Amino acid sequence: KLPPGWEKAMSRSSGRVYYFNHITNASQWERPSGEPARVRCSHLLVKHSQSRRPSSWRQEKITRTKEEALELINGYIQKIKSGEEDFESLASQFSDCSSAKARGDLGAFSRGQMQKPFEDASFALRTGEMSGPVFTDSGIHIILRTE
Ligand SMILES: OCc1cccc2c1OCCO2
Repeated sequence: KLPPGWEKAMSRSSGRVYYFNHITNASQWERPSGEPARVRCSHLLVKHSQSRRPSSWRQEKITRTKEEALELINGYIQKIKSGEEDFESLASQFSDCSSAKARGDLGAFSRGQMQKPFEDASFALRTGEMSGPVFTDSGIHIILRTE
């Protein structure tokens, strides 16, 4: 019926149907639209105390909990979706990945090079699409597929 990994859901607060993708954790009101050797993605990483390496250019010792990291991620997604902030701007300022210096761009990559949840979300995103919170051993990601 729907592209890879989409399902119908129902808003608890409005009662209006929406669509959820269980690979990217994206959610939207519209019915989803419509695989390549490679995709190009940017990301914004929020690390937490259980991250593989709980350290970053922003903080020598990352101590926030994983729940706290998810709330930060959720807040960034809200401002990106409202257009109050750009993905690139928030990634430059707040991504715990040193790709913050490149507005979060990771360049292009094939299957097998990234952590599997990141890879699966990246390849399930349509070009221009953004993920919801994506969990890996690094932390929690917002992923933007640029190519
Ligand atoms: O293009 C990606 C990139 C750009 C700049 C810095 C980076 C980085 O990847 C992770 C390591 O730090």
